[PDB]
Amino acid sequence: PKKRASNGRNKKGRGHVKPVRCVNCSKSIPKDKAIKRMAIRNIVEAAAVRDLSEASVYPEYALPKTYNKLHYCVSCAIHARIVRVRSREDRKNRAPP
Amino acid sequence: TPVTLAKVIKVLGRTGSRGGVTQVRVEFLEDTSRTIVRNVKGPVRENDILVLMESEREARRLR
Amino acid sequence: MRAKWRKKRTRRLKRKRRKVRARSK
Amino acid sequence: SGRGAPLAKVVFRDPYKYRLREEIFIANEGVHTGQFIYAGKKASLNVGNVLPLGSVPEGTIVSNVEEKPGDRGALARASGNYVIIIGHNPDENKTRVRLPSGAKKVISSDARGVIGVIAGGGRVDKPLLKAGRAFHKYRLKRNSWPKTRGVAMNPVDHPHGGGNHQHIGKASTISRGAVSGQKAGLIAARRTGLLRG
Amino acid sequence: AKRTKKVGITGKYGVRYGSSLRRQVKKLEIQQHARYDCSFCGKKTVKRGAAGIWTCSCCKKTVAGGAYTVSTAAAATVRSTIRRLREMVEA
Amino acid sequence: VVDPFTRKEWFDIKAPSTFENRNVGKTLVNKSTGLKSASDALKGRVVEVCLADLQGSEDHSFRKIKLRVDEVQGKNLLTNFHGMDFTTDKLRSMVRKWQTLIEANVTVKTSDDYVLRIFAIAFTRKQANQVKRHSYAQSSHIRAIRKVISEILTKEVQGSTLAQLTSKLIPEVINKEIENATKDIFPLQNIHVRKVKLLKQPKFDVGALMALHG
Amino acid sequence: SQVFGVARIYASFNDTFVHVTDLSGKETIARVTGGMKVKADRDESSPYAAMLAAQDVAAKCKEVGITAVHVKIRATGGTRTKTPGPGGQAALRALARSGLRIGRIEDVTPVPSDSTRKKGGRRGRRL
RNA sequence: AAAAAUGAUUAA
RNA sequence: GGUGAAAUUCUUGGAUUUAUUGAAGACUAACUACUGCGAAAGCAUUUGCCAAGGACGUUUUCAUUAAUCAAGAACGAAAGUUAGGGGAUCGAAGAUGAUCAGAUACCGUCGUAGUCUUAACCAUAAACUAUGCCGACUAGGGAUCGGGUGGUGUUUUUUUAAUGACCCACUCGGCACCUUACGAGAAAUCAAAGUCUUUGGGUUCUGGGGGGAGUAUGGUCGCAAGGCUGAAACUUAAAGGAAUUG
Ligand SMILES: [Mg+2]
Ligand SMILES: [Mg+2]
Ligand SMILES: [Mg+2]
Ligand SMILES: [Mg+2]
Ligand SMILES: [Mg+2]
Ligand SMILES: [Mg+2]
Ligand SMILES: [Mg+2]
Ligand SMILES: [Mg+2]
Ligand SMILES: [Mg+2]
Ligand SMILES: [Mg+2]
Ligand SMILES: [Mg+2]
Repeated sequence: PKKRASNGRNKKGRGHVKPVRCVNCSKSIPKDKAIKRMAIRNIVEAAAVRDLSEASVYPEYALPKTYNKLHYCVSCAIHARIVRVRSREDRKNRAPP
Repeated sequence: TPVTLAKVIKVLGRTGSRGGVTQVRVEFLEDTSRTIVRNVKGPVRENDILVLMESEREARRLR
Repeated sequence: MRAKWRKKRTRRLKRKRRKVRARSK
Repeated sequence: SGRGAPLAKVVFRDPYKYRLREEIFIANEGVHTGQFIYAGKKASLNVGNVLPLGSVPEGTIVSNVEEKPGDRGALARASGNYVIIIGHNPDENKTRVRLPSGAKKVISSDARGVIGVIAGGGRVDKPLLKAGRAFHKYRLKRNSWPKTRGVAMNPVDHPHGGGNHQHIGKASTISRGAVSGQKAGLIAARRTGLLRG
Repeated sequence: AKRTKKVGITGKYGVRYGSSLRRQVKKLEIQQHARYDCSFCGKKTVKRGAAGIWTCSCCKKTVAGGAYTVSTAAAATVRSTIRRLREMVEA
Repeated sequence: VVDPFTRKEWFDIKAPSTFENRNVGKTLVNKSTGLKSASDALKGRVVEVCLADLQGSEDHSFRKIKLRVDEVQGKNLLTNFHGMDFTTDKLRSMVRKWQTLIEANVTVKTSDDYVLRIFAIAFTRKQANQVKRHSYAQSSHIRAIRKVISEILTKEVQGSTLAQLTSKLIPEVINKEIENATKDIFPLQNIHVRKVKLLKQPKFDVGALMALHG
Repeated sequence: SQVFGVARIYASFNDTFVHVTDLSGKETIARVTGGMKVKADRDESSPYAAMLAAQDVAAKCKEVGITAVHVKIRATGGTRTKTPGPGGQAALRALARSGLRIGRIEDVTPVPSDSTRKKGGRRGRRL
């Protein structure tokens, strides 16, 4: 039977989107379907923030960040526990939390 | 041999496949602000001193 | 057997039939 | 006769005596009767004009290029062929070009060329279809046709001659140091066989 | 009426030389015997004298061109390249 | 034994005076010897230096500046402008969802033959009391904005040659002029040039750089 | 009053590079990788190997003259993973351990506007 | 993200 | 370098890693969304030219000119075919190192054809919303795109101007969502899959248990690969859908 009203993706009105590659396996997946996550991480770990603050010429340095859009195929997202297969009724919930 | 001594101030949890390793948060005795997380073999309480051959690694297998 | 492989096997077999009729004609 | 490309017949005034001088150029694509041709260092960059290779930008398409200045044209003469100007070295008064064979060459920047491509291109794209058209092609050129295969001869006539079957019988790759009468086949072949499998 | 289905002008060759060779010859003979616009007088009066020679029956202008067509694609690209380079040198 | 680090000279770098403090840093090449030595092998150098390093103002922490060594005298490497671009983290900070990105570009030369490509970026803005969540533009505002960017950037280059082009590029006054010229079309968040790249250069012009340095 | 250099930590998987150069970058100072000190052939990208490599970096950095560095952290980039390997944080950790002073930390991952179809095939790397 | 094939017939 | 791990490979002929450039080809991230356009296939850098289109507005015009359509036509992803160009990347075939009982698989390193383009072919996809097209009516909301209307509205300019951008109230058209079905359905579910034994708004196409079989043959198209049309003998009690418990 049909599992999802939006089949497995977000495409109602066009027909073709474009393929993006999974970051892990480089599987070709349509962009509307790819599980997409925003990795906004400080360029230095919390275990090193104090040290670099002590070991910086520039007092109160900016402490830069890194930004990355990650595209996962369904298989890699599940294997990496990014999505974590849900129950039937909880499957409809669209809320990020 | 620059063997260092550390005092455990917090026990984090139990790691290893068989759960045989413990993760501890240890400060140093000379400097009480040089805290590192380490992997320990045997049973550990709070306020125990470890002797480390090497004093720079960070223990893995977190969370 | 998978349907597309059945189709591929049939297509090869029809190639062979056409060649054998080509011998006679 | 015997040339694929057409020929342009161009009249210049003699600078030193009152008369006209005929010159037989190889016609470039687009050149027409009644056209003015400009030849010299200060000539414009137009199809049919004759310019030194140092007077054109990189990427210029020229033809009938001199190997040395004053030899009156040696490179890219056959129909549809051209030389590409690819670079200049004003320090040594030299110009790099790509030749029809794909070879890279350095020429004096005073060597001349004709802007454009030799007319008559695409000629070899038409199959001859029959022996008689090759016959008429070569009776205007020289006595090289038809060709008898060496393996169809007797040993007295050719290294490939003889045998109770037609076969070469020894490697057809012949070295550079072979002497006259031995150089029949693939001379100094770096490789043989169909390229890319 | 329709006299031949597909051989066209290559019907003069009958059944010999092979269909693929005859089709290859067909395209080039149609090009070679076609009439072309005269860029000088504006009339459909340009025909090939010999390979590469294209003469207008009126205004008598002769232009050097391709072996089987008045202008080759490579020649058109060459003219565009020369125009671009000349205008760049002038600007 | 070779130990190559014992045959180097520890030269010093000087920025051009269209900045704050001229002190950039140090370089080192090789011992000067026969057979076409490092008298010229040290010429083609490019140094990446932060604009906050060159101006002493922390809010210029992005916009890393190229400086190209052009002539060397004494223990001194004189540098000129060679380019500019934002920091990658700054770029990825501006580029966020639920808004429209406008990226304009021009290629123009200064009064002298400093032909150079000026980029520019801008993002649509959520105005006050906006219940709407995205605030996208209509692809015609986008075209009008990009036209205004191209006009302004070409206006600012081909007059106000490279030296004072840098002097007005530093205080971020161009993007303010974009803010005035485009505020009537569509509100914007972050107007910048985001990059300047030099394409080709004229004859060496020793006097220009001895004018800048000293 | 401190002499500066550039760290240029390229932390891929399978390896980590700590490659200090001058402030310009044509000439280098003590390029050492994680794979020249661990014989595992698989620990070459380990944080321990990266931290050792950074320590050897600082060891040869002294008595050469550099005292502070600007940091350029790099991933494989391009069509590949473009995420920093596990050893990058450790290498920067150890460079800051060894007394070398730190400033201007930035990422230099080659990030393409789409180009050069990624390896692995359409179905990907099937494991 | 090491390897892991197979299991006769009838018998609700 | 590469992997669970390794080895095929390059390496003192300086490999990997820096910096200064240059060349080539392909592509167009982030922005990029339950957003837009297109008959569909599809379409994402800027600018210019060319023609086209929906929606909206209209107190303009014709006046039934329409709906759906056997026959007949145009277009039609990818792969594939012919010839020229191109040929960076990735990569059916192939090679080769692993793993394995065997691996002519998965994994790794290379790599021909292809991938790109021009001129021609081909006409097929889970070409899918697996939901023909036109028309009418039936339910409660919040959004969003395009157009239009209105304001004891705001906003950078004049610190009180068209405008543009936001807010509020509407409205027409569109991609869609949320709740519940009063209704329908075998159910999954569905605002149509409702207005159906209280069965008739118009019209095209298709199916009749599972196989044999989209096979055989005839025809027709294609250079081929193959496409379109398309049986029978015979065989068989189930095959199949949705849901429940384990
Ligand atoms: Mg299912
Ligand atoms: Mg599709
Ligand atoms: Mg012969
Ligand atoms: Mg004989
Ligand atoms: Mg012999
Ligand atoms: Mg798996
Ligand atoms: Mg849009
Ligand atoms: Mg579908
Ligand atoms: Mg269907
Ligand atoms: Mg819509
Ligand atoms: Mg049936």
